[PDB]
Amino acid sequence: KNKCVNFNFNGLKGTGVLTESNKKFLPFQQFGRDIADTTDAVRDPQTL
Amino acid sequence: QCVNLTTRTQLPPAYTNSFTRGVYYPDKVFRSSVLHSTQDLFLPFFSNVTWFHVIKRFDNPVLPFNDGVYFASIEKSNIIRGWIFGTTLDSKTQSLLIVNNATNVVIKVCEFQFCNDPFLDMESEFRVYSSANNCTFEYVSQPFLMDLEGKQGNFKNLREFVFKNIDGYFKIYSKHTPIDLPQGFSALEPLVDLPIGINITRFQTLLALHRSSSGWTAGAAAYYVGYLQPRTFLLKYNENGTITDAVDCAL
Repeated sequence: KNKCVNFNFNGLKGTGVLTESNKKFLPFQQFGRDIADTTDAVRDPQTL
Repeated sequence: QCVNLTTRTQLPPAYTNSFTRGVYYPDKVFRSSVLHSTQDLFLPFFSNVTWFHVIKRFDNPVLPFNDGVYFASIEKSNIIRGWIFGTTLDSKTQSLLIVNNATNVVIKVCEFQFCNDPFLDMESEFRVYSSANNCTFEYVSQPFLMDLEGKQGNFKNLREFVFKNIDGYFKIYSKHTPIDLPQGFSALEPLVDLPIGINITRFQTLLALHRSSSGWTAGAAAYYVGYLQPRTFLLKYNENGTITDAVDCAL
């Protein structure tokens, strides 16, 4: 947490930092996107 | 089995209208405070849905699948136990059956023998099916507890299901909220996705009976079956990620 690093999450790639999400999300949700076709939220499959 | 009872008769297709309802999440993608435009099979705004009722008679026509399935039901004691999903409606092909005993929902694809209007008491099979063979597919859902006994007062159960088949994938969109002409706007959530991959051209319904062959007396319930149509909606998302408003593109 709180470091700019490379991401590999389930085949998807990105670069950024990890902060705690306070928004209420679906329990069946794998990921979510932004205003473009770009990411914000990922799910860690081992520990949720 | 082959003997038609009192509740099997020819009745006319009375209809009703719907305005707000029929809006589901097209995907699991979270979008916040934006208007998303997507194209999927949707229930159209200002449409005609076919109204069904049961009081000495029961409505079970054989309805084709290919215009889509929209289900909504306003009930007390949860009369509808599931559906029959098939093509030629015999043992020559595969058929899907949903059995809800209000413990664990049994979902199987197997070769069954079908009647015109199958009955349920506990459960009775057959009339639903007499015998079965040649299936490797079994599915076990999550256990729960519901009340099948009768209740009083206001109508406490609203079950809204959207059933569709896209590229051999069967999806169940489930929403339950407390509530002949309903109102209110809601957003449906997905539940069970099974990649079965069968051709379903027609569908039927199921009925649970009670007794204080023909001595089993049906209860009082109402539901309606809608159709879908490739359209475009605009979905209004809040900060919590729910749909508070839906605007059709062309109506």
